[PDB]
Amino acid sequence: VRMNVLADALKSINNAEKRGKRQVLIRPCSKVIVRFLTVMMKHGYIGEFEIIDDHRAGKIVVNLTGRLNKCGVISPRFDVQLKDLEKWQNNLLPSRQFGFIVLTTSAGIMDHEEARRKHTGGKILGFFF
Amino acid sequence: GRMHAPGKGLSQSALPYRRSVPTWLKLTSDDVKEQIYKLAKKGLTPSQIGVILRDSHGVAQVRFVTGNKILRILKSKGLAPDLPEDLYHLIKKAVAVRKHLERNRKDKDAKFRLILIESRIHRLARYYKTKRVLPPNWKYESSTASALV
Amino acid sequence: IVKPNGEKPDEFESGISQALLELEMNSDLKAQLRELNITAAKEIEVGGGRKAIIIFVPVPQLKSFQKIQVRLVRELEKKFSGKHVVFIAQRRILPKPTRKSRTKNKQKRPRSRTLTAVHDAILEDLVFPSEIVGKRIRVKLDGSRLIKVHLDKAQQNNVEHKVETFSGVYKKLTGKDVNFEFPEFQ
Amino acid sequence: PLAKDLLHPSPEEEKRKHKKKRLVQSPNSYFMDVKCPGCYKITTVFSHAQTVVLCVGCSTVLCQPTGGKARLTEGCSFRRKQ
Amino acid sequence: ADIQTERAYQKQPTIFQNKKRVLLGETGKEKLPRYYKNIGLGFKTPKEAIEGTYIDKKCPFTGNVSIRGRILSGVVTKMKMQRTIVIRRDYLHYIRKYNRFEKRHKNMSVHLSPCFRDVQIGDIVTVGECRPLSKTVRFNVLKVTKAAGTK
RNA sequence: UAAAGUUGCUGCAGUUAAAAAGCUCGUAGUUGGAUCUCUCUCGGCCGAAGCGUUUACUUUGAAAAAAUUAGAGUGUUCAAAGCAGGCCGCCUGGAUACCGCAGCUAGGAAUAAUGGAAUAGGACCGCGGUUCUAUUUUGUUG
Ligand SMILES: [Mg+2]
Ligand SMILES: [Mg+2]
Ligand SMILES: [Mg+2]
Ligand SMILES: [Mg+2]
Ligand SMILES: [Mg+2]
Ligand SMILES: [Mg+2]
Ligand SMILES: [Mg+2]
Ligand SMILES: [Mg+2]
Ligand SMILES: [Mg+2]
Ligand SMILES: [Mg+2]
Ligand SMILES: [Mg+2]
Repeated sequence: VRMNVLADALKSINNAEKRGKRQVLIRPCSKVIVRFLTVMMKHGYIGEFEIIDDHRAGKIVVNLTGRLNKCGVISPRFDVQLKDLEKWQNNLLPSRQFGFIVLTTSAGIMDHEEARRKHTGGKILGFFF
Repeated sequence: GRMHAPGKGLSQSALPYRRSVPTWLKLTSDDVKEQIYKLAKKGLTPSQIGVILRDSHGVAQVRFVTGNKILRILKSKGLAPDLPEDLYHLIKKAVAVRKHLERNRKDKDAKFRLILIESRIHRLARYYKTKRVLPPNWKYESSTASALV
Repeated sequence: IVKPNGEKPDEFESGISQALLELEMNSDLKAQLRELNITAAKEIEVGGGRKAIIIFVPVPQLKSFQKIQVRLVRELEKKFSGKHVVFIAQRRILPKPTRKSRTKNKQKRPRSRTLTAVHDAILEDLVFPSEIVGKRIRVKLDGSRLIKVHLDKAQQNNVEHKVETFSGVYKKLTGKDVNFEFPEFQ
Repeated sequence: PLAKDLLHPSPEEEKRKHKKKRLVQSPNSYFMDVKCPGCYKITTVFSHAQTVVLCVGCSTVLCQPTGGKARLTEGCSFRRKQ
Repeated sequence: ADIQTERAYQKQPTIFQNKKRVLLGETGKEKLPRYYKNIGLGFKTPKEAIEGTYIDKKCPFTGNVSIRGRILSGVVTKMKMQRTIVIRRDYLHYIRKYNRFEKRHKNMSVHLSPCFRDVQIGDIVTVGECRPLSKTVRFNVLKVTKAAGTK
């Protein structure tokens, strides 16, 4: 059965971007998905998206700009401390000039640079570059 | 897909977006409640009550009109089945297959289907035990299966 | 007529109560508003130099209000000149349960008394003459949102001019930007 | 393909799609107002009715169950509600 | 409830029960005074222990035991011995090579006082460390909390 | 030991190179869909008290042998070392970090479990009752 809706959303947007499409629809949606899409927003990788309210679970129509190389999930959602963040970004990111690791800390959902700024660790969700 | 069959079908009801009662529906919540009560006295499960109300009396969702689901309505006033209707129907099916089997001993498809039905019955019974609908000592027995139904 | 929860009626509440009494004196629907009992009222600037009236109808009496809402609204529009009037039920948002709290709640917070549910019901009552056919939340590049509401066309005109009044009301009592449009068909 | 607006589906292809596969799922059924040949008074009937709907004000059978949409009795007229 | 079921006479050692009493003060029985102590760490004394009549020298409230050291919690799994039960403690053990946990458990035999009645298989017990009470018992049940779906 | 991504957690393979059980059911195990934005009392506005369901997680603080490792200073003639040394009696070291896991500690509340009313075996206000009981009574005694 379907588990970890975030993985399905990220796979759908990744496959749509590999195919060159300008919009992708993701279903089901979630608050975790929306926060991940917003952190992807603030760095210019995705573009504007819109939530459709079906009374069961919303859908998301995501506009796509060709700037997205990869976006994926890391399951299981392992706990990451400040010390191990360097190892995680060395493993996942393609460079130190660009790319982001997304994590849930008690401060919210954000990229690894903001987590370094706020001096908080958490649980890894995924990555995009 | 199906729990006990290879098939993976997509066939179900699609409730509409609007949760408001239609204007043409002149029935009140109390009228729907009394209709439900007398239908239960006639000896129908909540499923049949919903089908009859939808087909003849023009109500789409009883929960939509009365703000409450059918089984909760029946249990609230008192006349509700001792064990849940889906479990009852599963037990009835198992009893029927067993009755067919005891005379047709050579049937091997019936034995397999019976085992599948018993597995479904056990899963449902354990779920209902965890939700305290059934007493913890409640167990499925082939000898008393016909007695239960 | 007004029965505030805080039992501190004000000038505009008194005006609304006396207006409702005058309706109970010279409008065949008197027998309805003699039983009914509003709780609060407010006047808020909406568009440029325009204003709108919000009446905080009690929740258990909401449907009885909605029975004759159209007549009440038209009569108050006549009495108040160009002053749009909207009836919104008064709903309590219990605080979200937090690990740093106390005995304020010995029972779990009901889902009806929640911020999201309260806001949805507020919008539904705000557009009562129409029906919410659809809802679409758009998230902009700056992180801001926009709730675009698809209303029935059956009853367009009735609230077609009332556009930007619901938006101002919602921006006031909710703080969220909302736009209204009518789909071509369903 | 490529640049196809999923936000603004066209009504014809939205009806073309499966009921559960639309932007928002909308059932394909409806409620009908059925008038008997002789009885003056109408009855509310489900389009995909699974029960033999009897005239509440007579003995006439209004519709017969089928695989999909219920079959109205010959002569019994009907109008779509809403 | 008769409390004399052993070969020896059961009695709280601190209480003196043979104080001379004149016939003018012989209104039935003297209502034998009960010895009980308040164990610290913010644990309330059960009313049963105060108003009871059981004799239990291992009782944290009416016996000769001191609560000290570790305070733990468990789920009651078996109650087939006299005045002592078997509880289960579950935890996750981390494995660093895989960065992953594994579910582990260990049983513990803990003394249960007669002051805790209506203890069922499944409730939570807060136990506290004490001196060795038997070969395998080193804890005493200090608090009982019912299961999530009790009547 | 690395090379060995030829033990694969990172990170391997199973159509034909070695490889998916003949098929289904099924206990344990593993995984599991949306959804919910601190106060009343005590002591000098604070210090106190609970308890917010409990955590996991994350950050901090404390406690944690020396040697070894990392590392600061220091021309052993250089270096591996050592913990010495420097100035014309004085001057100055003998640092710091790290130390899984479990156990203590205090912030955060996203994520993930868990509960809170549906025989009302409900919350809050006042009521009334039932019972037992500690002391007020009160220069004193009594
Ligand atoms: Mg299966
Ligand atoms: Mg090797
Ligand atoms: Mg290598
Ligand atoms: Mg190989
Ligand atoms: Mg081969
Ligand atoms: Mg095979
Ligand atoms: Mg299993
Ligand atoms: Mg989930
Ligand atoms: Mg050391
Ligand atoms: Mg060294
Ligand atoms: Mg530690």
